[PDB]
Amino acid sequence: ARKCVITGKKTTAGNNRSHAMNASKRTWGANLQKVRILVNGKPKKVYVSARALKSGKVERV
Amino acid sequence: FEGGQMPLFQRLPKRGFTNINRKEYAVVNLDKLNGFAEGTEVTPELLLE
Amino acid sequence: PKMKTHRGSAKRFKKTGSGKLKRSHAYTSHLFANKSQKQKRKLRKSAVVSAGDFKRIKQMLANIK
RNA sequence: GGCACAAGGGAGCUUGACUGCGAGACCUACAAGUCGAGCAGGGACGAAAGUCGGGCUUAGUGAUCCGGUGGUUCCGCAUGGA
RNA sequence: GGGAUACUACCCUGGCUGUAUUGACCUUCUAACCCGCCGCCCUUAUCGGGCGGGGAGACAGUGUCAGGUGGGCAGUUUGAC
RNA sequence: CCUAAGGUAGCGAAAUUCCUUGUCGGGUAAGUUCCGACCCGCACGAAAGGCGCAACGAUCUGGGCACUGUCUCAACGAGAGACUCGGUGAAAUUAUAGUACCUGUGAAGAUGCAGGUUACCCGCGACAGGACGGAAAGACCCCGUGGAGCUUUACUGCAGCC
RNA sequence: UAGGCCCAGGCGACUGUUUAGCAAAAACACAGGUCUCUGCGAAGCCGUAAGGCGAAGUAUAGGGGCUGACGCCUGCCCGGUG
RNA sequence: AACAGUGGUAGGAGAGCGUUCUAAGGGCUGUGAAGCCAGACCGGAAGGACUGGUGGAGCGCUUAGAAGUGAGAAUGCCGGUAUGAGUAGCGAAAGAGGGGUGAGAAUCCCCUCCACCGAAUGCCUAAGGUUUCCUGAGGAAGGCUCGUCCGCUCAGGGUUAGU
RNA sequence: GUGGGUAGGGGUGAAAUGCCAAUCGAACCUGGAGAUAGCUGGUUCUCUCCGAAAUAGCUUUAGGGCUAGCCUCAAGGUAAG
RNA sequence: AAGCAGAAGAUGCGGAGCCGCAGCGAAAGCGAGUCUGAAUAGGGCGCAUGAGUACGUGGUCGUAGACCCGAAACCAGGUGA
RNA sequence: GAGCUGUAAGCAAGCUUUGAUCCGGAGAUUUCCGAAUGGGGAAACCCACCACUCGUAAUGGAGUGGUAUCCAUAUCUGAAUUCAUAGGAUAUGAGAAGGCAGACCCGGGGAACUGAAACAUCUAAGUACCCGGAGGAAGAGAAAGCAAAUGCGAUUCCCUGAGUAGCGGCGAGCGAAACGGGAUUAGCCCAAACCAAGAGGCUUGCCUCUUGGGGUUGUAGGACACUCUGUACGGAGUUACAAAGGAACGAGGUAGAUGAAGAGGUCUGGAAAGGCCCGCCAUAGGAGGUAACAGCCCUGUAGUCAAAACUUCGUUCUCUCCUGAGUGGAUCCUGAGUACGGCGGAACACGUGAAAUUCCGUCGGAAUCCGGGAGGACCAUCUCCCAAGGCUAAAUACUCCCUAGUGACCGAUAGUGAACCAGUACCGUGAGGGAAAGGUGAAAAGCACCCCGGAAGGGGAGUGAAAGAGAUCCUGAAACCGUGUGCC
Ligand SMILES: [K+]
Ligand SMILES: [K+]
Ligand SMILES: [K+]
Ligand SMILES: [K+]
Ligand SMILES: [K+]
Ligand SMILES: [K+]
Ligand SMILES: [K+]
Ligand SMILES: [Mg+2]
Ligand SMILES: [Mg+2]
Ligand SMILES: [Mg+2]
Ligand SMILES: [Mg+2]
Ligand SMILES: [Mg+2]
Ligand SMILES: [Mg+2]
Ligand SMILES: [Mg+2]
Ligand SMILES: [Mg+2]
Ligand SMILES: [Mg+2]
Ligand SMILES: [Mg+2]
Ligand SMILES: [Mg+2]
Ligand SMILES: [Mg+2]
Ligand SMILES: [Mg+2]
Ligand SMILES: [Mg+2]
Ligand SMILES: [Mg+2]
Ligand SMILES: [Mg+2]
Ligand SMILES: [Mg+2]
Ligand SMILES: [Mg+2]
Ligand SMILES: [Mg+2]
Ligand SMILES: [Mg+2]
Ligand SMILES: [Mg+2]
Ligand SMILES: [Mg+2]
Ligand SMILES: [Mg+2]
Ligand SMILES: [Mg+2]
Ligand SMILES: [Mg+2]
Ligand SMILES: [Mg+2]
Ligand SMILES: [Mg+2]
Ligand SMILES: [Mg+2]
Ligand SMILES: [Mg+2]
Repeated sequence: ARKCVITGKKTTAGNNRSHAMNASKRTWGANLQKVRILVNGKPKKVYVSARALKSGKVERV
Repeated sequence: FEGGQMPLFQRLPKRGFTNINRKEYAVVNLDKLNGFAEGTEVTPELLLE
Repeated sequence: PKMKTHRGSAKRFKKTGSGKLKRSHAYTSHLFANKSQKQKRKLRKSAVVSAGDFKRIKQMLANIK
């Protein structure tokens, strides 16, 4: 799924709000990005959120 | 409800505010003190007991 | 469940010593050009809730001391 | 509906087209609406009595909520402010 | 003449160059990302993955935010005597 | 004068013409229909196509011939029901009913009320005038601050798209 | 057991299709005409996405709108809306 | 006691009857309880007794308490039974007679003739049914009549693959 | 004919809003759910005391509602009607 | 009251809390007064003219389906070619 | 401890004091389907491979065991590609899968009808529903807390605060918390500084990673220095604070045992448990049954006992584990893409509002002890705490089920849909919907025999208290259907 393998950031639900305050359901996506990282010490390319990449601890291969 | 005629409360304006720091005192009139005996020091602790 | 006070009324009325309700006058918000000073002096004072209305709404203020 | 001791016409000075009110009444389901002597403050006119809280009377207006503005010996979420 | 001329001290107007920043824009590049292109391997496999070329490339795609459009769809409104 | 421009060809009382059975001609003894013309096109018209058109049509429309019980105007015969007997045996409906006619009265249209008239008791085969007959809480109309489907330059939104 | 026929007109060219159970028709479809989108990961469509139809096709192809065989034709207006 | 009053819808107020259960007292009942069925009794009403018949083991009374407490109507729900009514209908069609069986025969069996289908109303074989198939026995129900008969009831039995 | 596929804010439609299990302008079943109904129908024993209204005002109000008027019970004033 | 002892009881304990005896004001606050007001004025609301509280029965009301029956519909999850 | 071979009659054949049937504990067996798992499949069926075994000359046939996928562990190989890695093979696994209790709990998604007398903000409601994770409970929890006192001292739940403060087309409505009274109580462990060891990058005297020690807090604590002290004398513990194991004993659960006192007399009666007259027992006058109502007839009850085996709890012992005080203020440590902020939402009773506090997506982005957070915008002062790591029992919620019981609960149209062969019959393609139906008698003593009849059904005779109790068999109302006739 569109869930960050490292931080777990995934889609979350909430409301959209019009000016008249009408509420309708919507989701917030994680900013997931295809990157090569170590998965069990074996470099696989998986989806990681930009935020998890921001640090730099998540090293690309 | 008044059938659609504007209800009384809605016709009238709201008034005032509530003070958070409002103090209420337990009042005692002089007639109440008369119940005690002479020379007694009437404190709130004595009154409450 | 407890009977719930009518909150709109609680903001508008006040119980007097003998249990009457004190209220403000209407027509005291604006358009004061269109009202004589006599009206304004009188509308400025408080009034009591009428007997007819009091019975209709007495229960709305039951929880209020 | 009233008005010719004018409420109609003219002239002098002025701002009562006042502030706090208000016994008691009319009208009225309520909300409102109407009249009011008299009291106090400080004034206009008048020599004084006295009259003046708009207009000869009765239409010319819109609740609450929510905002704007001015004033304020009110409140201010520990305290001083805000 | 309003003001005096040398020279020096400190400054302004205008323009120019350079140093260092600051964006905006222009091209170009390759390593991100993309390939519903080719070759090899996993592998008897028109999927997927790995490797090597090629193309494209800082765009696109996607996330967050914003504006416009939007009866495609949806909830409703559309007076009394 | 106005407009962006003012309808051309063709067709026209038409699946379109209200007035209207338009007027004229034909068809009939008699033709609001039909056919041929005319054109004052209420309110035709050129790809929501215009005007023609052989073939086709359980299409719509008018007229002839053949043919006939469609009709004048009904008659007879056959079979199946009906009818009688033996066997078997429902249903809708139903406030209780010993349930006439006339005029009137009445929530204004009576088997049931009033005043008259008429009527011995019980069935069978038939007809449908009434029981405002049965069936289906009227679909018409109006109302409800009822519903649903649809529309849009109604309001407020959402997807999609830029 | 086995077509009634003829004349004339309207509509649709035609065979075909349609409201199972009140409408078979002039309605739909149709071959033909035209407009428009689409350079291929095509446009369009289904799905949140992956994955698909389009298409194992490639502008003489594919999608969408309108018209509806054939014959003769299809005039004027780009101000408004797209 | 006197005087006066006493129609009534919506509605307000009062006093009661009755049903089920509980408590406490006091009883009834196999010498017959409750229920049911009669009757010509009693009370102002809701209602309550008494007697007899049926019934065959539970039930009143007094005071108080608690409620699933009172039905004639809701095109009410369920059950039972009526009316229509001995009425409609008995579901396309050729049967007749002679024997047999039997408690009983238009209807079952056999015989004869006749009649109908015969591009089917014949033969085979699907899907589907699932024992309906065969033999013997039966006539409660089912069979739109009847029934000795049946695709029904009761007993048995019956389906054989290297192709 | 057989075996399959498309499912309801959907499918399928040579298009009739047609068809999707005798149901279709939005299938059927269960649940929210005893939806809501200012509307219609129904609301069960008896007697006694008293006994209306069908009006005014306001109302997205008019066959609904609210206040007043008119009824009833209780307590006061009392004799004011 | 919860709670702790106790027969699923009565009861005992439990004084936190609740209502009333003081009201007036929007409030600071003052207090048989208080608010308005410049005011020992007038007026409003109060006091003098005082009874509340706990429990039970009954009437009515609020929130619950709320006296009973009745929609056409809406939504959610499924079942059907 | 004397009969038994179920309902369930019947016939048949048998078993049992050498102890059956029956009751309880623990084992064995347990076809096929089902997560179903060797493969397939239209569940309950079909077809295989590998070992071993039966059988045949052999094929064909049969029995037992193994053979799913994922995950974990070990081993062997290792592509494109050189080392490698991916991948593949083998072995080892009481690892996972699925179900449900229609409940309770924590989360992911999340309506509409309805209310507002319309309706969109709002309400209904974070409800119904779908999905995931679980546990016997779950969640929360040991202060960056509540407060404003000569303060309190984790969390949870009950009472109260209070329908208050507040929120709100300030409409309909929504609605706290703290203090106070109670139930229950319980606290702990890491990260970092530092020490020791070891290893790889040598980044080259530095660094990272890995082990053990150390250490856990706020008017600061710890490291680090100083002393004092223990090293088990003593303390704790498997419910947190480390983690398993074993005994002895006690009290229970899962069958049972024992257990007082009248056939008292007499009266009806089919039958006494009833009536009348007398007794007696009682730590037993609960209850059911017995031919009408039983403390003394039966099973029982009160009371006192009982377990080969399995199981629950408790207490001791064994066992296991374990140092904690004071003084320093040189330096060092005290949780970073974190806190927090903008933008978009959500949760807080609190609808963006003056909006503190908490959570999510996106982007930006601190201080770090001279530090940091909160006290409802925000600043200053003061007060109280020390976030960005984890664990933690009890009080609480719920009941499908087990045991024992209770009811001013129902008594066959009631009470569960279901008292009865009921989720059945029937209806539907399916999801699904969904009934009706209790009573002979005390005992079958269930009508021998005779008569009419083919039988059914009757009439006698018998049984019985009663057959007008004869199988839809207690009672037997009304509608409705008949027969006879007193009056018309
Ligand atoms: K719409
Ligand atoms: K007959
Ligand atoms: K008559
Ligand atoms: K009639
Ligand atoms: K008797
Ligand atoms: K399906
Ligand atoms: K009964
Ligand atoms: Mg709505
Ligand atoms: Mg109207
Ligand atoms: Mg043109
Ligand atoms: Mg046209
Ligand atoms: Mg055109
Ligand atoms: Mg045309
Ligand atoms: Mg007849
Ligand atoms: Mg008349
Ligand atoms: Mg008449
Ligand atoms: Mg009607
Ligand atoms: Mg045609
Ligand atoms: Mg045709
Ligand atoms: Mg039709
Ligand atoms: Mg037809
Ligand atoms: Mg066309
Ligand atoms: Mg009742
Ligand atoms: Mg008849
Ligand atoms: Mg026949
Ligand atoms: Mg046969
Ligand atoms: Mg028969
Ligand atoms: Mg259908
Ligand atoms: Mg609801
Ligand atoms: Mg209005
Ligand atoms: Mg509403
Ligand atoms: Mg014994
Ligand atoms: Mg004994
Ligand atoms: Mg007996
Ligand atoms: Mg029942
Ligand atoms: Mg009996």
